[PDB]
Parts: sequence; structure tokens; C-alpha cells
Amino acid sequence: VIRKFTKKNVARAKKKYTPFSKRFKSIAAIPDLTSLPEFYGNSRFENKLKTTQKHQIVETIFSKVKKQLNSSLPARENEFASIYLSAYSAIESDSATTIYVAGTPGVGKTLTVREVVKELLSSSAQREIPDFLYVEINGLKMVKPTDCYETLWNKVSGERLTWAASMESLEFYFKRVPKNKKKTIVVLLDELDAMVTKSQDIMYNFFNWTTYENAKLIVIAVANTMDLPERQLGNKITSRIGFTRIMFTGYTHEELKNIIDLRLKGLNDSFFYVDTKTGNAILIDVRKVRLRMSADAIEIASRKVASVSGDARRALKVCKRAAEIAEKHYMAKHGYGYDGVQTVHITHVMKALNETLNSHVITFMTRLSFTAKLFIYALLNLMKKNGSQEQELGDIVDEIKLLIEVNGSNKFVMEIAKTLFQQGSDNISEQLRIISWDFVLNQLLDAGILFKQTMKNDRICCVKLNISVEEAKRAMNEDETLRNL
Amino acid sequence: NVTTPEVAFREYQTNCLASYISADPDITPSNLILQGYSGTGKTYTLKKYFNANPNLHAVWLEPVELVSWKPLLQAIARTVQYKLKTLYPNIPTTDYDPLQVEEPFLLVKTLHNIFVQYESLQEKTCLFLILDGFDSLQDLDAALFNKYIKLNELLPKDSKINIKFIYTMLETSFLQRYSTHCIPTVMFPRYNVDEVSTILVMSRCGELMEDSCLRKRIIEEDDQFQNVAANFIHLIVQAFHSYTGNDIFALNDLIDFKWPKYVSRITKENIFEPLALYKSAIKLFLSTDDNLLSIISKYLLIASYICSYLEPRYDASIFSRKTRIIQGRAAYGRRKKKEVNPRYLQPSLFAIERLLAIFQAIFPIALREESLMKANIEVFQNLSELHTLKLIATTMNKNIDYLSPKVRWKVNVPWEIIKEISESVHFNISDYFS
Amino acid sequence: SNLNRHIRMNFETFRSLPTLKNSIIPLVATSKNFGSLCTAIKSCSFLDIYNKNQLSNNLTGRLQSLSDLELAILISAARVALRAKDGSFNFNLAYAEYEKMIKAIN
DNA sequence: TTTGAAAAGCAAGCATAAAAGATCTAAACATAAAATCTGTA
Ligand SMILES: Nc1ncnc2c1ncn2[C@@H]1O[C@H](COP(=O)(O)OP(=O)(O)OP(=O)(O)O)[C@@H](O)[C@H]1O
Ligand SMILES: Nc1ncnc2c1ncn2[C@@H]1O[C@H](COP(=O)(O)OP(=O)(O)OP(=O)(O)O)[C@@H](O)[C@H]1O
Ligand SMILES: [Mg+2]
Ligand SMILES: [Mg+2]
Repeated sequence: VIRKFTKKNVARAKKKYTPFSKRFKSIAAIPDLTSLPEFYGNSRFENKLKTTQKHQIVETIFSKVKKQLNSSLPARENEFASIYLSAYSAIESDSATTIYVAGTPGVGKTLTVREVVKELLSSSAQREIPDFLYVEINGLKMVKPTDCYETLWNKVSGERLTWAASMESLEFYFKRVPKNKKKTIVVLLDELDAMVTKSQDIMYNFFNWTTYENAKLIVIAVANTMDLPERQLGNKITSRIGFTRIMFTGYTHEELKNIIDLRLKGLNDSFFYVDTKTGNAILIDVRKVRLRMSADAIEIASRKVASVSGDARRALKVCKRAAEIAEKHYMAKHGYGYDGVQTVHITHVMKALNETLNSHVITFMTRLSFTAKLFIYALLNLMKKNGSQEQELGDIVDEIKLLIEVNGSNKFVMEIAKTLFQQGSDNISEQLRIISWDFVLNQLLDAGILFKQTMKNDRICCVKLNISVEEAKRAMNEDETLRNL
Repeated sequence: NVTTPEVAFREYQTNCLASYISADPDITPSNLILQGYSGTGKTYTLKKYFNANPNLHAVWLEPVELVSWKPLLQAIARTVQYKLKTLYPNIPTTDYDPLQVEEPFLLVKTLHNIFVQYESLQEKTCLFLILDGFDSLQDLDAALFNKYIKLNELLPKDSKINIKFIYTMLETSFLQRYSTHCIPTVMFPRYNVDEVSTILVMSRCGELMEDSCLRKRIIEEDDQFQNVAANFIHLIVQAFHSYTGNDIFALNDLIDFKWPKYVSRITKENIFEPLALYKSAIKLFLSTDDNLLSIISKYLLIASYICSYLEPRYDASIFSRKTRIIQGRAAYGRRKKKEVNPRYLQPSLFAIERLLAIFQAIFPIALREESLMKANIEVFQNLSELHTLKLIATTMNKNIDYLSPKVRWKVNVPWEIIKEISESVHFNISDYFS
Repeated sequence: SNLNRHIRMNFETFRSLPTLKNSIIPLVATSKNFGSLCTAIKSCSFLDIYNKNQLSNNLTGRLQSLSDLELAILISAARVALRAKDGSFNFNLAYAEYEKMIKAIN
């Protein structure tokens, strides 16, 4: 038969369509799912990425410092206690509950929740509480937002079903199955804002299963914002999530110090056998070298990060960047390759902090050609003349022509007018646009300095500055020629 | 190690093609753009260059025949492996289906799978993918050309087959969208009138040799025949260059239309004197000649034109002709006439009832004779037909309800068409615009 | 030298070495012998020819390919667009301006 | 034969309806691999 179109790349998973409510003949016929081989969880790729080294690589003194500062809990004790007490009471009373946690990035939400469920699993290993199943659902790690329905049911039953069948199965399992035939499930919903669809059915279902009497379900919902339910969710879901919500504040600088010095307990103020032939250092031709990080360097890093964000990732990356700068300076002076006392002091931390804060924008427009800077200068002149923050391109063409023909006594303009309008030939006729007109316009568009409107008339098309006018004039004043006229 | 052909007024372009297109993949750019308008010899020069160098392996595609991006990807995947089959017939391959390519990354994957089975070749080779008319895709956006620019970076670096893209473009603005990519571009400017005349002689004289009309009239009444053909071409150019511009195709059309009638005025007296042949065949060098409703409906169209091009507040000053029992004054009319000629601009919008009032004001005619004409079934059927024939338009074009009082009406005919309509029923519409 | 002048012109306008490479490549390749290449790199006249070709389909070069009727119609439309306040025109007003200009010329 | 005088005409300024279209979505239309359902055997 003749097809109107073809779908030759369809890849369909092997997932059944029959839900759990039809799996048994009656409610009384459902067995103990805890005593089932495939229920409640009762790494095939990790050998793929291995090879032989055939080399002994050099690990300098700063390498152990840089590995100790990677993201891969002295300051989270009240939040740990609250989350642990709520989850513990819900587990050992066979209750269903929702624990809401919100915060800015890198303040330790995921780490605290994972340590809470680790200590809960340790409690259930010694029979202080009934045994439970732990499930992680990250909303940013799903292809489709409905795949969470597929994931949780697969973690509960071992079945592979499609998403509507999975959510029917989960609805039947939480609602109708008796408690004595079930197990407690703790579900971490990480990145909750990613699980928000147009119709909020996933959020309603996940928080409404926690209001079922038989469910034995605990949902730990981790969100960006305290008032995410009030901003983006319905009143029923906001009622079901609750009024009691746990805020993870940004870290103060004493806590960022505590985190960094907890990362630097075993190598800060310690000795190394350095082997100055290669620089490969071994922790206790060969010298005993003390390594230290300055406490005031950690102080200024922690103070800057705690004022700006309180992010632990940012503080660890700042200290790691400082160690990288010190290691680059160290390997420059010896030529150690990769195959006394060395200190990560204040200035490395300051150079690491300022390299994220210095702007390349003014440096970028400084090193442009004459024609691009002439474009920017004419656009600034038109912006101050007619007061508009949006200028027609034909006006910019006429302004460039006017600035060339008015400042015709300038020596640079005398030297460059023939280049700008004839490419210095006297065989090319006089042009209506300058040489490299479309080039510098497209260059300022790729850089994001300019915005242009989608019109096909070139003269009446408008152009806007996407950067600050003060930055543009500061760039234009650095040039010797354009600051004169 | 390449052969430069001789193209009559494209010598720089041919040297540029020789400088950019070679069998060595190391000294050949990944992308090459030929930019010029219609009839500038881009296809002719590229074809002459690839005919002068048969060792260069070229695949020709017309992006106008494919319309969209997905058939273009499938056409590339089809024609590349067909050319590779016909080029190395002893290499065993797998015939991948070109309809498997639905996305650009699928084209990258399919081209990789095709190219990894020609790895037994000796020397690195060039495959030239010529997209003649890239910006002639009916369905074109600004993001499509970026994919073809960066396509070579996703294909394997040390392959024996290295694809090279040659693009042909029409529009200067489309090319200037991509100026920061710094692709080598050869420009084909529009021809001179002298070059157009030379190309027309050298490409149409031999076609005017064996036309059966000329020889049939010589029998029925070789440098001399070339002389009369070239004189006809030069007369066509000198008569219609201001009409055609430097369009080769328009002058080809005019030559093809006017050659047989010019042939039919060649006599034995005319065959040696070209001025007498130009005097006898004169009327086809003066003009180009390149061309090819009921009573109620005509008056409804006339009334719609009147409604669209006259202001409604002057209506009672023109058509009102009935006597009065109650005291009253009609509209005085315009105090001074405007100088804008409103039939130069777009028509105004009017209601149905004003159109009916003006229609029965100007439609032709003891106690029950019913002198005026009411708007019965036939009037509304004719108006509906006029909307069907697109001689009347609305503001709404799709899902338009005729019956809403918020729906307005306008005429869309030119002034000449409504003049022909008004003079077909002997109506004097030009009085109303005086 | 002429090559330094072309480098200076690129530095003032494009400031792009790929742009200069796209002109240097056909200068090298179109030479047929060693002395011709030496004359080409000493004079850089091919760079002038290349620069002329890169602009030949611009607005300036497209106007120089127009016929007299085309130029007259374009001038008439530009007159009508200048007199308009939205810069807009149609075929009828441009033809009116054209016939007025032809009458006042003849 | 006149005659003031009210109906009608014109302009500037501004609030506002309407047109055009940019952007998007639902639904009809279309295909398709895996699961499931008959259905004799
Ligand atoms: N209290 C802490 N003690 C030690 N290390 C910490 C602490 N808080 C955060 N970190 C470090 O910072 C990293 C980021 O923490 P985490 O993943 O928990 O952040 P998060 O609050 O969930 O943020 P995001 O919203 O970006 O997901 C941790 O992996 C850990 O390395
Ligand atoms: N230099 C030339 N010498 C001889 N004949 C020529 C020359 N240039 C063009 N022609 C003739 O005119 C025809 C039109 O040229 P061609 O098809 O190459 O134009 P083009 O620029 O590719 O046009 P388009 O954009 O419409 O495809 C050619 O097929 C050929 O017959
Ligand atoms: Mg997290
Ligand atoms: Mg062509």
C-alpha cells in the first residue's frame, strides 16, 4: 500500500499496558508484596570505560588539594533533625506524609536529604523502624515528565509499564492495597519545578497519594523556591503540600570556612616528599615540603561567597581555582610536566575571585576595528540626538556618512575615507555602505552587543543596544580618534 | 592540475573556480558560494568547469525541485551513495534507505555509515555536492544554511571521501546574513547589453538556422542566413532592451515569439537589403505583444466601486432626486475638490445596506408598477457569487460569517476593469469621479 | 609595499585573517609560474580585482546594470517615496510620476 | 427680489475600534511497533 508519509526510525520500548488492578482477581487475592521476588528492588556498563595507563602520571603537591575540594555536614544539623524526625515518625507509624524543602542552589538540600535517608536505612537495618524502599526521582533527568510514573512503579513492583498504566497501578497500589501487605516508600522528588506541566496532574497525583490512608508513602519534595506552590500550583495542591515548609538558607562565612577546612583536614599544614626531579609528591632529589592554605585566604573567599550567594559549590570552586593558579605558577618555574613551603595565599584567591567579575565587554569593543567602533559611535550619537533607544539602520548609514564628511580635516579620516568607500582602489566605484558594513553588523549581532529586528527592508530596520550605554561610551572613549571628534 | 575552460564574459569567475575546486581535499575549501542573479551564467560556468575536468566527481542537486529541508537531506543521502556506487562498482556496500534521514544528525550518521565502507581506497578524494539554488527553497529560514556550513565538522576527519559543498545563491541580502563565516564567494554580476547581445547571437543563431519557417519560405518564394539571424537579434535587443533590461530569458522569449512573423516578411527583394526588411517588419518592433456577469452583478460591482471610492457623507448630494412633502435640505456636496485621485490608493470598507442603497439608486427602472428595485433573492445571490469570484472582498478571508454586522466589504477590481464593466452596460461612472 | 597596504586596509575594516586568506588563495593559485607569482605578490593587483568582484552585486553595482526605463521608474518611485510620510508607494503613483517626468523632459 | 439663519461642511486633537499578523494550540488526519485479544486447534 502507498503511504502518505513514513516513520522509519520508530523505537518503541517493551512495556506492557495492563495495570496492577487487573493483576489479581480481587482485593483479598493480593498477596504480601513484601514477600514477592520482584517487588521493592529484590550497573552493567561500568567496565566499558577502562584501559591500561602505560604511563606513571605526575601528581604535584596541589593535585591532592584540588581533588579534596571537589563536590564529589557541620552546618546542617537543625534541618537534618527536622527532616529526620518527620520521616522517622512517618515510617514507624505507617503514615503517609509530605516534607517540603526549598532553597537556592548549592546550599546542601540534596546532600542533607541523602544523609537523612542513609541514617534512616541504618536505623531500619538494626530493626528500630520497619524496613522501607528509597526512590529518587529527579525531574531534570527525565525525558518526558510522565516518566516519573514509569520510574517509581518500576522501583516498586519490578514491572515495566507505560506511563498511564503505571500511574493507574500506583493509584491502585497506594489507595486500595492494605497496609499489612505493603512496605513504606520514601520518594525524593528533586527539582520539583521541572515536574510542573500545564495541567498539574503529576503534582496533584504525587501529593494526593500522600493523603491516602493506606498509602504508606513519604514524599520529600525539594524545590527552588519557598512559594513555588503559591506561584505555579493550584490551591488543592498547595493545600496538600502543606503550610510547614523547610527553608535551606545560604551559608554564612563561618560555615563556608567549616566546609572548606573539613575538605582540608588531612593535607593543610602537612609535609610531603616532593621528588623535585619530576615534582610527583607523596604524602607522609627529594625534599620535605610543607603545604598550607592561608586562613585569611579562606576567610576572604568565604566572605565574598557568603555575601553573594552562600553557595558551597561556588566557595569550593573558588578555592580550587586558587589552587590551580598556584599550581600553574609552580609548574611554570620548574617545568614539571604531566607524564620549601608552597602556599595558596591571598593573591591567588583574589585573582580567582576577580577573574569571574572582570567584564570582557569593554575590552571586546576596545579591540574592534575602526568600522565597528564607528558604527557604535554613530549609534550612540543618534541615541543622544533623537533620544530613542532604537535607531533605524539607514539613520546609522547617514550618520556614518555625516561623521566622515564633517570631520574631513582629521588626518585619520583623510587617510581612511578612500579605504572606507572605495577599498583604496580607484577602480571600485563609490559605495553606499562602508567596506565591511555587513561584516561588523553581523559581528556585533553574534557578540550579543546588538539586537536587530526581523524586517527585510534594510533602511527602516531598527537596531538596539543590548549592552549598557555607559559601557559603550567607556569603550568609545578609549580610542584615540573617536574621542577627538 | 586543473583545466580552465574559456567562458566568454566569465573569465575571472572561471579562474576563481580553478583556484578553488581541485581533486586534492587539502587545498579545497569545505564550502564555496557562487552568488549572482538570474541569467548571470552561474550554472553555465559551473557546468563548463566540470565538463573541462572529468576527473572531478560532482553531484548536482536542484533545491527548487525539493521545496523543503527534509527532502533535501534525503536527496543528499540518496544521490551521494548512488554516485559512490557508480564511481567504484567493485566496492561492496550496504544500501541505506535515504528515507531513514529525517533530521540533520541522521544525515551525519548516514553519511558516516556510507563513507566508512570506502576506506579501502588509495588516495583521499573530493565529492562535490552542488546545491544549485539554495535560497530558492520555498520553505527557507535563516537557520538552515548554518547546518550546511557546520556539517563538515561532524564527518570524520581522516576519511577517504571528503564532501565539499558548492552553493549557488540569488540574493545579496541572504548572502550578507552569513558574512562572518568567511566562506569563499565568487560573484557573478549582471551582464552588459553588449555581452547580452553577444551571448544571444552565439546561443540563438544556430537555433535560428534550422527553423523550418525560414527554409520553408526560402523554398516557397550560409553566411547570409547568419547575417539575417544576427540582424534580427540586434533589432530585438535595440527595440526591447529598455523593456527587458539585461534579462537573457525575456529576450529569448521575445526572439522566439517574433522570429516566425519576421520570417514571413522575407522576400527576394528583402533578403539582401536589411533596411527594407526592417521597414516591412516594423510593427513587431513597436509593441512587445507578450500577452495571451449579469445585469445585476455588473451594477452591484459598479455600486461597490462607488461605495469604496466615495465618502458616505457625500451620498445624499448625488443620488437624491425625490421630491419632498416635509421640509428638508439635501447635502450641499463638497465645498472644494481634493487633489489626491483616490482610485490610486486602496479601497475603503463599506456596509451591506449602503451598497444596496447605491445599487438601487443607479439601477434602471402606474400605481402598482414598483418603479424602484428591491433587494430580493437574486440580488443577494449575485452578491454572494461576487464574493465567490473574488471581485468583492472582506476583511476576513477564512471562517468569515456573512451575516455579522461587524463584517465590512470592499471591491477588489482595478479601475480599468470596472471601466470596461461600466461601458459594457453603457453606465457613465467617470462622471462620478469628475 | 602594496601587500602592507592591503593588510592595513584589512586591519582598519575587517580585522580578520580568514578574510585576507580568502583573497590570498586565488592570488597564489592563479599564478602559472614563479615570476608571475612574484609579480602578483609584489603588485597585489589581483587583490584589487577580487575586492571589486566582492562588491559587484551590492546596491551600487546593481544600479549600474539598470536600463533607462528601469532607472526612470526607480527614480520616479524614489520621488514618490520621498514625498510620502510613511515612505510608501505603489505602481500607480510611480507611473504617474514617470509620465509626468517624461512629459516635462520631452 | 431680498435676507438673516439654520442646515451643512472642514479642521485639530484625541480616544478608541479594527485590521493585520505573530505566535500558538487543538483537532483532524496519518502511521506504527508492542501488547493484547480472539479463536479455532
Ligand atoms: N553542609 C555541607 N557540608 C559539606 N559540603 C557541602 C555542604 N553543603 C553543600 N556541600 C557541597 O556542595 C555540593 C552541592 O550540594 P547539594 O547537591 O546538596 O546542593 P542543593 O542544595 O541540592 O543544590 P541545587 O539546588 O543546585 O541542586 C555538595 O555535593 C557538597 O560537595
Ligand atoms: N557566458 C555565456 N556564454 C554563452 N552562453 C551563456 C553565457 N551565460 C549564459 N549563457 C546562456 O544563457 C543561459 C542562462 O544562463 P544560466 O542558466 O547559467 O543562468 P543562471 O545564472 O544559472 O540563472 P538562474 O539563477 O535562473 O538559474 C545558459 O543556459 C546559456 O544558454
Ligand atoms: Mg540538588
Ligand atoms: Mg541556474
